[PDB]
Amino acid sequence: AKTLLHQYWDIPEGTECHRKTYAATSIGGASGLVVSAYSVALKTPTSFLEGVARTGRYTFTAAAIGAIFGLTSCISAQVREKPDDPLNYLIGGCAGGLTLGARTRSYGIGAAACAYMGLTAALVKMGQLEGWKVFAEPKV
Amino acid sequence: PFFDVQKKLGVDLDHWMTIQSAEQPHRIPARCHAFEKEWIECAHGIGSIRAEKECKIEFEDFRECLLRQKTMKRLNAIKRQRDKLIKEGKYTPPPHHSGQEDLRP
Amino acid sequence: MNPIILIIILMTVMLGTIIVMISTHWLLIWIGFEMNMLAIIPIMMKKHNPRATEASTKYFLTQSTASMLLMMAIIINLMFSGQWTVMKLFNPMASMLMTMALAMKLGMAPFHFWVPEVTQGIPLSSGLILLTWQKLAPMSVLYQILPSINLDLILTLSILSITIGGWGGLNQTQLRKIMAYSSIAHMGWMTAVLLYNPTMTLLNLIIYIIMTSTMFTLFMANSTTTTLSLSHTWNKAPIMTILVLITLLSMGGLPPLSGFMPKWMIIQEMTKNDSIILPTLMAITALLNLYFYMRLTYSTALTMFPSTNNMKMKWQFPTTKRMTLLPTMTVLSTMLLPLTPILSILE
Amino acid sequence: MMTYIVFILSIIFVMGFVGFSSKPSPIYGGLGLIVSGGVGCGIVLNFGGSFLGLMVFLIYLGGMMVVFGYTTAMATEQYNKVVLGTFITGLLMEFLMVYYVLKDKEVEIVFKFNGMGDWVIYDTGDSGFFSEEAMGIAALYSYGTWLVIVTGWSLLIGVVVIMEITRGN
Amino acid sequence: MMTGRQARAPLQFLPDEARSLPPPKLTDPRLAYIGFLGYCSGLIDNAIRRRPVLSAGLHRQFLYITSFVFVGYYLLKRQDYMYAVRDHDMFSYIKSHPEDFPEKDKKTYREVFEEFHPVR
Amino acid sequence: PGIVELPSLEDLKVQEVKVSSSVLKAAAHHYGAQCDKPNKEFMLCRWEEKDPRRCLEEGKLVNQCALEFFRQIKRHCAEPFTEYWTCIDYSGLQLFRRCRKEQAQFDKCVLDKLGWVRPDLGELSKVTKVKTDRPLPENPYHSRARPEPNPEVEGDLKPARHGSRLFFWTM
Amino acid sequence: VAAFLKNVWAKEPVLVASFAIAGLAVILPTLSPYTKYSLMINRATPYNYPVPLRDDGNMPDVPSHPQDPQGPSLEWLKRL
Amino acid sequence: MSLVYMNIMMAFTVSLTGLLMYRSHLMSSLLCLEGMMLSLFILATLMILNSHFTLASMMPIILLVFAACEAALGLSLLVMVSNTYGTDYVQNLNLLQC
Amino acid sequence: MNLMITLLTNFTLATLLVTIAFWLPQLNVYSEKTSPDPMGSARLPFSMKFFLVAITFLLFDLEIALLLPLPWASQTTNLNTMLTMALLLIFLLAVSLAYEWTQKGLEWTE
Ligand SMILES: CCCCCCCCCCCCCCCCCC(=O)OC[C@H](COP(=O)([O-])OC[C@H](O)COP(=O)([O-])OC[C@H](COC(=O)CCCCCCCCCCCCCCCCC)OC(=O)CCCCCCCCCCCCCCCCC)OC(=O)CCCCCCCCCCCCCCCCC
Repeated sequence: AKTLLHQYWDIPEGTECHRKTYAATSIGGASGLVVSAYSVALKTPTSFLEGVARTGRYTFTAAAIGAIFGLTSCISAQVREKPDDPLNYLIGGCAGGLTLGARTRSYGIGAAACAYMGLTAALVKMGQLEGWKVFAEPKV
Repeated sequence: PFFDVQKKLGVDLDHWMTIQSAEQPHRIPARCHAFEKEWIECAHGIGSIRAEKECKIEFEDFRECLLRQKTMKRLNAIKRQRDKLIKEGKYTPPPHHSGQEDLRP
Repeated sequence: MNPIILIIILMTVMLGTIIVMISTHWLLIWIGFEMNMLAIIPIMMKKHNPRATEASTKYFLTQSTASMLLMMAIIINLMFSGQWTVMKLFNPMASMLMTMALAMKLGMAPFHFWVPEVTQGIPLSSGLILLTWQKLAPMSVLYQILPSINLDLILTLSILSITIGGWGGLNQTQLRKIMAYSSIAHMGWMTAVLLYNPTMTLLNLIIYIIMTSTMFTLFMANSTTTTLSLSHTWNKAPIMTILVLITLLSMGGLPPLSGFMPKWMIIQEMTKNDSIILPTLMAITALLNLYFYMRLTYSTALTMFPSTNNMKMKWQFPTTKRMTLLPTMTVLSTMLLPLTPILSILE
Repeated sequence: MMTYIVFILSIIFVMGFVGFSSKPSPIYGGLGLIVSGGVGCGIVLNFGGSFLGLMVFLIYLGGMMVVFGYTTAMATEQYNKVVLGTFITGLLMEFLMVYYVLKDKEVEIVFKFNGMGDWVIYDTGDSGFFSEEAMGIAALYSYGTWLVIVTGWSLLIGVVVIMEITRGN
Repeated sequence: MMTGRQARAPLQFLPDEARSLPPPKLTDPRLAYIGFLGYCSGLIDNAIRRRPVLSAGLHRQFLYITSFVFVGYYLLKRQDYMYAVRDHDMFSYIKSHPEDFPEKDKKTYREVFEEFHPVR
Repeated sequence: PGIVELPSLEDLKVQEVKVSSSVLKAAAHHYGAQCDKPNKEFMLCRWEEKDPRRCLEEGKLVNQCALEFFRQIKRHCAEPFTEYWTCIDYSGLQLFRRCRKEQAQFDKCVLDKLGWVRPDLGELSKVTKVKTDRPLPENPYHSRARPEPNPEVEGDLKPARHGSRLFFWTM
Repeated sequence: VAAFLKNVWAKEPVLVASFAIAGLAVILPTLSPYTKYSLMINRATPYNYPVPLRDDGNMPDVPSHPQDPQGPSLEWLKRL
Repeated sequence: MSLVYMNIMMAFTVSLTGLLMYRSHLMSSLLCLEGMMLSLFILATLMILNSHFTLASMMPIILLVFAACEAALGLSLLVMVSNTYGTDYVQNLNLLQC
Repeated sequence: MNLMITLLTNFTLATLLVTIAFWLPQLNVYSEKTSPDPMGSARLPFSMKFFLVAITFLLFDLEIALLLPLPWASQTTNLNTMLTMALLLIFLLAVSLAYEWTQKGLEWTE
């Protein structure tokens, strides 16, 4: 799922909304399947149906987070006409946080996820802009 | 921490099984003795970073000696085209590739 | 156990680690790990209760799985190189399998799931051997294969170890599980700097072994395995509360202590390589380890939990336990930061 | 067909592992691992590993799996859908690998794999009046001195360790 | 980092060229700090066995001080040796690769133009 | 890469020694005694060149000198040689020890009519010297140029300038 | 030491025979005049082809023919 | 590479995933572990015979002996668990959750 | 190939005789039998001593596996080292036997 993040970043901002939304949906779906796999690993469900219900719940939750993140970010960059602007991913991360709060059916978790995921998406945009490396290659 | 006790004391605890080109019982050569000797004598002493780029050709010849991937791929190509031309009727084998010729010695 | 048999078995544990450290052939690496596990199993079953048998079974299964993945990495190296020198591996699949095997032998996350169980199942001295001596051989093999270790894999193992060893110790009251999650977080710190500068990896390993040996020696000298029995130490021996205070503040990396020494140097070697977000999030996650260290210092040194009446009998006896190197390890785990440039002896 | 025989044995070998990786019971699991040891021994024997193959029989099967079956007989008191489904799953995965590499003469699971018979990669010479595998095992006493020391010390320690942990005191 | 330098002569604590270096003085502040660590170890050893801390076991405290000064002297010799090897390899690499280390023209501030940013 | 250079089928035509292995084993010691020089020239060329394509002509000399060996048996001593290799040929391991009287008759007839002495125990396993006129291969492995080593260490070791230079430490 | 020997030879003669045979097997190859000949025979056995030397012009101890006088001889093995 | 090596690696991964997905018995886990060891023996043996690397022919025997010693140790652990609970079920080995 | 033919013939003769022994009296229609052990219904008691002799077999069999290349090992030219390591492996098998002896491991199946 290295190519998933690349095909997310390959489209310029505010240009092609549908495939950006689909790419963030697919990245969220992959992350939700990872969380679902470890969740049914370390915590045994009571049945196969309960297990696939947990899997579908977490996968749909994270996919909806990614979908509404990419949609809100691209629509904000379209109506503001500012592609290299981290306020767009700030609003998109807060929209994904409200999405996570609506999936968890709670407003405090929604405001917390809005704030922290909006700051996280803003930091990811700034790292895309100034070239911040998290897995930095050894140079010295 | 590789505490190099074997070079400090001058003992050979495990260097003898380390490469195929080492001293063997009854001087039995490995099937890739020459290629490994060339790759080691290329890459000796110059460090691994320089060895990955200044000795890549001998390493590729030695890996292709070990695994024979290019040789098996070439034999796949020749045998596949051969059976395709047998199927098309455009080729026939010789008598020495059918077993009718009373082999050499 | 017979003391002669105990001495021969502990020398065999040491001999397994030495054969991993000094050998130039991958078969002898695998043999040294096999000898180390085979000899350390009775050290874990020293007291013969079902918890030690469960801990030794879990330890056997994880280390046996790691040994088989290690031998598969060795055999794939033999496929793609035809030789056996203990150096860089000549296939990224063999590199990934050997990194997985050594992450299992170190108990780094997400292969951490045996470390807090097994350490809880065994005595404190065998837990000391498991958390100090059993790191030296896999970190030596990681030291020698770092030209072939994938960066993303070892950094994922490092950050996952630091975060899981941070959040794991926050729920604990048993001291052995606290030391085990501390172990997981510190192994994350050691492998996060492995591809950047392995001298700081050796530094963090030595300072960690000194601080861990200090804490287990204090736990043995006071016969304490839970937090709540460590809280009776001020009414029994008030010096030991000061010792666990300064050593737990040192393991949290608070300056001017010695355990501030590795992680600072680790940050000092990760910003030279233009990684800023990664040592920052590592150092922020180390505050969790500091938090449950502070929980233990509140329970032990900085407050006085109530004792019982029978403690008055234990006032009439001094500790006859051989507290081997405990003042030395206490000094070397707290007051060592002014000698921070000594680390060049590890180059 | 007989030019592919080692490959064919390897197929049975993989099927044998799906015999016991599905884990029906430790006794049928032991039986599947015994049959797997026999066919993997046959794979070894068809390259010229005569001594190593008879070590698979004598030491792995006749020595070690006897102790596995013996210990299993002293447990699991004498009188599934998961085992059946996992068995047919591993069967179908292996025969899909077979079908792919036999119709394509190339496959790639993790590495690239040729689809011809494995006879192609042998050597076209003689070893004279010895087996090379036999002389390389005989050099355990001439060249393998450190290996003999650490192996015998591990076996002696193994005797001591088994007598410690099985004593219960 | 320097793993190839100390590999032709393996497991030497102090090589022969370390004798070309001036040894740490016996009045080294680092060595006196290690002696202070030995004295603190003697005090902690009297404290954990409930001895009189300053009075009991002066032979034992003196062997603590002696052992830490003795080990730390060799540790400081190796430290100075490794930083000397570090600088020696640095300077030989700078001398051996002038195409990578150009002598940069130091401009004076009469030519150097910097943007002024007023604090108001 | 390049095209491998195979010799023609005409370069591989030679008059073959079409006898069985018991014929060769019965005549083996006298073959090593009499056909010494071209055999050892060929095997010297074979271990030095490490290429059979550079060793064809000497090989043909081997196949020339073996045949002249057998004709010189076939002219003079066909009966004791036939009676000896038949008895060698009976055994499934082809033992010399089962056939000592036919060996003695063959050695008697050969030493009388041809003067050949059978080599003693130890003689045919000697390492001998061979005087050839072909040149020594200067690069028998066809090795290309080796990389230059890294520059060694030289110069007297001076102290570290201002010590460790670690952040604030002056030593 | 003589009463111990008769005592263990009356009680446990299997172990006395065992340690006696083992002690002879340990010490006796270092006392035998024939242990040299085992090594001499194992190095006289020609598993490999005796690869010839290029005659440079000065090797008086290397023969030109197997029936030449110089070279290693095995009359010691034919006689023994 | 060679087609038999595919099957020996795939057998190692099958015995791996059997060893990484327990059902109930510790003996089935030990059998999966020894299937892993057997596949390693076969793969090392086929390479060492295939390469004519003479001195590594003693390597699989060593790979046998140590690991079979390891197997013996594992059997003893099973027996001690079987001397505690009567069976070798891995769900009886859960005291270290707390 | 001749070995595979021989193994197949031996297995086929064995399976044939087993099928004959299992299905020749099944042709008889004797009667249906109802038939409603020293132990009554008790669970199989584990004995530690049978497991100890089985593991002792396995460990000495691994030592035997080390000892098996000796007739080929005697052909070496490093005979002093070969003889030292051969006597050392038989001595370590003897030391394993002595430790099994003197710590009562060979008792009640001596
Ligand atoms: C004719 C033949 C014989 C000739 C003899 C000539 C000499 C005659 C006199 C004999 C005695 C000489 C003593 C050594 C020379 C002077 C060293 C010195 O003062 O360095 C200043 C040193 C650097 O200042 P400076 O003005 O740039 O240099 C002046 C000289 O050029 C310094 O020279 P330098 O530039 O070459 O110094 C090299 C370098 C200079 O330093 C540096 O390059 C900077 C790095 C220094 C370490 C910073 C670490 C920061 C993080 C940890 C903080 C720990 C907590 C602080 C203390 C807590 C309480 C224990 O030193 C180090 O890196 C070593 C570390 C510091 C050890 C200093 C010697 C201590 C011996 C006694 C220890 C007693 C306990 C002391 C307190 C423990 C902490 C040290 O000052 C500090 O680092 C501040 C802290 C004070 C250090 C200790 C002062 C020594 C005297 C202590 C007496 C009072 C003891 C009270 C009882 C125990 C404590 C409660």
